[PDB]
Amino acid sequence: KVPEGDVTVILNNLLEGYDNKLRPDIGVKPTLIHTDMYVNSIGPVNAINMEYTIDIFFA
Amino acid sequence: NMSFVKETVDKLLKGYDIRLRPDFGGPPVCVGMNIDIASIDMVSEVNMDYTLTMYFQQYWRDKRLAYSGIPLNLTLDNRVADQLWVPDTYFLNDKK
Amino acid sequence: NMSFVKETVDKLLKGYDIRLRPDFGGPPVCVGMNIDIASIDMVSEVN
Ligand SMILES: *[C@@H]1O[C@H](CO)[C@@H](O[C@@H]2O[C@H](CO)[C@@H](O[C@@H]3O[C@H](CO)[C@@H](O)[C@H](O)[C@@H]3O)[C@H](O)[C@H]2NC(C)=O)[C@H](O)[C@H]1NC(C)=O
Repeated sequence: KVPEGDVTVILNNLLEGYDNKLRPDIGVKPTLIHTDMYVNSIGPVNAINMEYTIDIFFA
Repeated sequence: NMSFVKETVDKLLKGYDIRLRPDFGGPPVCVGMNIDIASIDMVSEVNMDYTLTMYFQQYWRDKRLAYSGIPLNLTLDNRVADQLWVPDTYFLNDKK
Repeated sequence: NMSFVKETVDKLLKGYDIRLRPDFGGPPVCVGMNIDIASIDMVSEVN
């Protein structure tokens, strides 16, 4: 579609001065996060240790 | 407001020596500790050990990390701990 | 020649964007797969 250079310059100009230490909307409003989960399998239930295993895709 | 936080944090972390404790050469730094026990799992007689999960919190004053002009407490990303001095606390009777 | 290969490799790796797949805007990249089974060393019915 567009040249690979276009996406490359977009990617390397995305970061610039970002400072991932700070959350989005810091000091303005709480950051709203929407959570999604897909349960691949609920593993064995270990009654002896009072625990159960679970495999998930968490988004 | 964002750029003010940018400048403040960059100023705070500029010229910071992690190798030196707060108030190096002065009186000792006071560290206030508290714990929140989440569970005690396996008190084993045969092994002579207890497993324990907990939230361990430490508080200490550091003049280098003092800022003004921002009226709110700053919660930074956890990886910033790599750029800061932290006390060398450890648990003496630990096995793992 | 040896040196021809030596700077040829550096020419290849230079200017390579790891972040983009081959044929980023083009058709999908076809990935063939082989498996050489060394051993199945355990089959637990318990777990
Ligand atoms: C930034 O963080 C600090 C530290 O947690 C916050 O200060 C603390 O705020 C609480 C709630 O306002 C104070 O608790 C109250 O204090 C009074 C007077 O001592 C006491 O009678 C109450 O029972 C209650 O404990 C707490 O004292 C205060 N910390 C100190 C050292 O004074 C501050 O509010 C936070 N600011 C923002 C904008 O998030």
